Amino acid sequence: SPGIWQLDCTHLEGKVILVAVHVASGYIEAEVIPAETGQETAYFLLKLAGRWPVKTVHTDNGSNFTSTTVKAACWWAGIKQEDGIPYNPQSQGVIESMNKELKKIIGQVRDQAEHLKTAVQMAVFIHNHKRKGYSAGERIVDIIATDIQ
Amino acid sequence: SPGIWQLDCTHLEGKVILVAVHVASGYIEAEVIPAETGQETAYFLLKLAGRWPVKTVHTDNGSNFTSTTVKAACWWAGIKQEDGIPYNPQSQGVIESMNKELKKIIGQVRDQAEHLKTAVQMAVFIHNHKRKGYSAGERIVDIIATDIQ
Ligand SMILES: O=C(O)c1c(CN2C(=O)Cc3cc(Cl)ccc32)ccc2c1OCO2
Ligand SMILES: O=C(O)c1c(CN2C(=O)Cc3cc(Cl)ccc32)ccc2c1OCO2
Repeated sequence: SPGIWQLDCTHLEGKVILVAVHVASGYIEAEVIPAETGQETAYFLLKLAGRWPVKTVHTDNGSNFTSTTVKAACWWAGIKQEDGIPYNPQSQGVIESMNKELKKIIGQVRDQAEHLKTAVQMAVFIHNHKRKGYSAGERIVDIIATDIQ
Repeated sequence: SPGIWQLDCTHLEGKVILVAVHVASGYIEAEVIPAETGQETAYFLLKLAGRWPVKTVHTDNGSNFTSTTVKAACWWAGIKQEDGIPYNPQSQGVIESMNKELKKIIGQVRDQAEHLKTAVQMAVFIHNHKRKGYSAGERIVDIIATDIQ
């Protein structure tokens, strides 16, 4: 549980936003790239695994699941790369609802930034700190600290 | 002290590596940029504060301390921006020692990547996972979890 993350790719302003969700907490990290490629996804995963103890990643599609560059980065970082098939059907809708909510947050900040990448990182900040009771940033730290102890 | 970070800028291959250290744990996040401007520093800080509960940052020099763009991002993200003056003189040397160790790690992986940015993220991964006994990634999570609770 503590080490499982889900990759998700969504589109806005002709660009791609790559998102990693920590499944147990809903904490996210995201980046803007011009298009999804194996190389961009592999670099994103290397960044993520240097920051949090990433044991398993459910990939967002079969191209990233197949990608030799993505498999190389998973090997390097000690990540088990898995498929992202919603064997649990509530999962299509949950990723749908996350993208919808992100895009909403991005729309609420979009005027405070010239470049979409800034607005996405403002949205990551707002999402991770939202209490709506703990925030996602609090939950992930509690989860992993409980795991270590 | 769970929320205090130190910014550090170091040079390699004609490029600049921007580093944030979480002072109590030694955990780091880093990025490669072509040069250290207010805009780049401000974006780096927005990224960092969306990911960890960053309360105070000791800026790495007076240009970033003065920068209106950096002060805008610290305002937006709820960060107290401070100077990075080593009132406690063991601080020049500790920052020095960190850069030298990062650069050593980078040299140990530099052949496994074409682009410096990949090697720096490999170095972040190896630094944060190194056991020293807990790693820096473990220390930071235990510190912040103890603080939440
Ligand atoms: O509101 C949401 O649906 C949401 C979520 C929901 N979320 C969780 O809490 C757990 C989880 C697992 C997965 Cl696999 C996907 C989304 C989520 C996460 C991140 C977000 C969200 O909105 C923006 O960022
Ligand atoms: O070994 C080091 O000197 C080192 C450190 C040392 N470090 C700590 O453990 C606490 C700390 C506070 C500060 Cl303000 C700077 C460096 C460190 C941190 C990050 C690193 C390091 O090497 C690479 O990344």
